[PDB]
Amino acid sequence: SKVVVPAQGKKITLQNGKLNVPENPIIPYIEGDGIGVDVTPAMLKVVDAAVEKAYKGERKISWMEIYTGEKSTQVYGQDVWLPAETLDLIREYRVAIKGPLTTPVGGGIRSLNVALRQELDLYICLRPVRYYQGTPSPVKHPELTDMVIFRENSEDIYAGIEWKADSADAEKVIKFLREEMGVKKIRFPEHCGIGIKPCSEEGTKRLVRAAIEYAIANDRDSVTLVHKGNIMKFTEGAFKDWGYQLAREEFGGELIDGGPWLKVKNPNTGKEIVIKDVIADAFLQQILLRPAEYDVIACMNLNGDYISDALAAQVGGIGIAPGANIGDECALFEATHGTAPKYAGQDKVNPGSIILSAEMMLRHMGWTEAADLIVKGMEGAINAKTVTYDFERLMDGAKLLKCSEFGDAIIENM
Amino acid sequence: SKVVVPAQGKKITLQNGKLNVPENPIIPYIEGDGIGVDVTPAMLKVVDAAVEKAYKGERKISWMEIYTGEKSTQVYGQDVWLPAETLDLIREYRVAIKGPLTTPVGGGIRSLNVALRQELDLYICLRPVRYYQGTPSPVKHPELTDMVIFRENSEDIYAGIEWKADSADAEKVIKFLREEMGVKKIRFPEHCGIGIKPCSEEGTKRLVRAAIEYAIANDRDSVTLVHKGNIMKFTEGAFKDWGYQLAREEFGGELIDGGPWLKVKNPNTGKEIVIKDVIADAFLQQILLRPAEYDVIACMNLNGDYISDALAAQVGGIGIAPGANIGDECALFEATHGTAPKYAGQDKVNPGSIILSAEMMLRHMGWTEAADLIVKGMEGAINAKTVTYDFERLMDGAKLLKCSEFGDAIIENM
Repeated sequence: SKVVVPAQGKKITLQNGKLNVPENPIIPYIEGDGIGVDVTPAMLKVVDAAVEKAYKGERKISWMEIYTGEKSTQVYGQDVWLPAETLDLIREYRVAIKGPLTTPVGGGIRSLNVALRQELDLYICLRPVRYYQGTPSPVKHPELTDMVIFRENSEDIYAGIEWKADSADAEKVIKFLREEMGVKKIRFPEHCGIGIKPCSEEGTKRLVRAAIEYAIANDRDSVTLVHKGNIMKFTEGAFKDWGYQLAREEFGGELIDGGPWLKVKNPNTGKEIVIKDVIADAFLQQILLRPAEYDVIACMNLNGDYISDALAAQVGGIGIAPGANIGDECALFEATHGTAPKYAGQDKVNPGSIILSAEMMLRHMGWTEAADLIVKGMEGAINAKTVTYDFERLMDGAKLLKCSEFGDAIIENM
Repeated sequence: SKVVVPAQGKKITLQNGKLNVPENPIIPYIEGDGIGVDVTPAMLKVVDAAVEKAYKGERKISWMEIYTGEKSTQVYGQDVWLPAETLDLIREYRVAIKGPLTTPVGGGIRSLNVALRQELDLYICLRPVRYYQGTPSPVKHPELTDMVIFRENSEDIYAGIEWKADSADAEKVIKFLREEMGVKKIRFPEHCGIGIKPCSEEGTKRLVRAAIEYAIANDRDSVTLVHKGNIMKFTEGAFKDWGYQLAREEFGGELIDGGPWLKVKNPNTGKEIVIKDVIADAFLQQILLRPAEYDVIACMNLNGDYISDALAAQVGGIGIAPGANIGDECALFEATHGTAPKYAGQDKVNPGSIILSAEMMLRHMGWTEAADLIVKGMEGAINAKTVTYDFERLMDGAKLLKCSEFGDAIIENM
């Protein structure tokens, strides 16, 4: 209604499980609040340059701006933080990309990022972390990290089912838990907030199936289920058992020695994919001490949030970490950092996260060549030490570039 | 009943908030399963040697063995994993120390470590992590880490309130949540496990008060509340607000600029202690990228579990990390690693965690001199590169010692 759909351009189509991408697809993008005003222009420019270079003018993206966050209230009115048509348009055009979003406080509004994922049922949050040679890192061997995270997006504590301490609601569930359920283990029932953590079988098997399928398609070495099941047995422990069960029932997993680890034979390359599990808190140690042991990771919503952030700091990537939210009917690629309002408009932050989520975008569309051109550009600009302030502070011998100029440095290195 | 209380020795006494430690106190110790059979002998010997050296024979601990875990079933019968008298004896003698515990699967038994903390209401899990010069680390600057973790022990998801998917119980709470509470946000209500996360005001203020008091007593620079309150508002977000409120109402905190950070004036040294907060997943990044910015940490049960493990890997300490569980009536010091059954009885693992929790033990008893002798011994043995297999693999020029011999190396360096 306030979005202008491009005169030229065609919708991507879902022809049962498969995308049918035209040569001039329309892609919805949400600019983002804060530094989204700096990073999104940079990404629109390097994606245009890479599809221009790969396909010699034969292909072109017709970018269509849609609204969420603070910019949505300036277009549609002070109270509409998430217009209903953003959800219809992402559904409709199948793939979109977004910058960082501001969720406000004071207004009872929950995370607009979790709202998009739940509302569109984008149950996979895919976070790949690899090291780009030459980025400053706090660890001695960042090059040993190349993992791909499959974090469940629709359930867990992250779903937002919770009640305030002293509310009538919380009082009512606490009464139901103590009286009807007989729980004796709430230490202080008065002035007590209560949160609900759900974990279902369909919820964990649709995520784990995607993780093993990803490992077969890209012949990765292993899928590691990480969970805190020795303490949360019926949610996190259920997730590890349902995960193992799916690798046995649908991928023909077999015990290695006397378990619990399984072997899945990659029907394409013939190699064995170890399916294993590790408790989440020892895993937060293993990624620092033994990162080469791990590769595809499957976990619940909260743990995946912690694992992705911890990994991304290790490979010097807090500002170049890409991410995607994939459901069955559409996909939403995104800058994984926040809006950083201090720097907003100054053209200085790293455009690296949203540029690398755009290469994940291009790859999902089957435009593999344009996507390989962006990572070639990325590795060249970083290797050239022609870098943005966050990388330059930690480097010696680096040239400092603005956000838009690092965009150009990626195109020069293509 | 099967414990032999020492002929010599006197109980420590609680004379309202203060311990009155005799010269020959009786200390309960639980040996632990697995490698507890290797580490506990090493610790009994270096603590004896340090109180012998500090007080020249004037003082002596009368060690009294008590039982939990696998060893308890061999003393009291196959079914008693936690005898009721262990709880009475820890209560009674006030301070105890323990090795690693085996909790069994198949028997519906929840964590024996969480059972001791809940049953004795030891609401503080105190985890100090500092770097000992010369221990191998995966990070470039381990020496910038010196933090003290105050993890809440009695509430959160870690309390164990949960129901199995498809049980009558879970079905009943899911029906109550959808029908009576009107929750529309459980994506898959069928075959769904459910866990409860409680956070109360008394629960978070007794923990945070201990954290600020610790920072005043040891003139630390700051107390950082870490929480995931932007998504769990009424449990994790309640914890940050109740924390800030307590620093204002009881420690006379004042805004720095326009908040939200507070300043507390240390009534003893006159210095200002910054009270601040950071979201838990950006904090998992900040500890790797900016560790010198942080010092006393206060957090809920699960996050403290992750933060302690992540920190302890960074300072090369997965096998030398000390820990304590402190309530108002007693305290239980402990080896923070697991039972490692593979190595059990071979005398090779690092005795470092239980030895450093024994120095925390000695310090709590007011036996400061004996405790300073143990850390002097520790730093000397590590610096001497006269080290155990876990440190030696990662070092060049190290002598490899068995577990008992590293005990002797700590005494030699005293």
